[PDB]
Amino acid sequence: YCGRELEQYGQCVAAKPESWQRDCHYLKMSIAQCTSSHPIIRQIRQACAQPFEAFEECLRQNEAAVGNCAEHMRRFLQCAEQV
Repeated sequence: YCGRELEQYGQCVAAKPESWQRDCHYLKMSIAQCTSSHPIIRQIRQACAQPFEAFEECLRQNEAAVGNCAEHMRRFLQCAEQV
């Protein structure tokens, strides 16, 4: 979970208990992208670079057998486990 996520979640609940629906639609989704896809930044991509190579190499060589490996959620988890 992200530093821009917990602050804005905090404001939408602190205003009113149902303002977690009412105070933020677009911002509730853009903070959800940070915990759904993570940032595209070079600083993260350098540390999980071996996963980031291997999960592209699944769809490079074996795109027809993605039940054996899939990218975006597996590649992300190996980043959050290191950085």
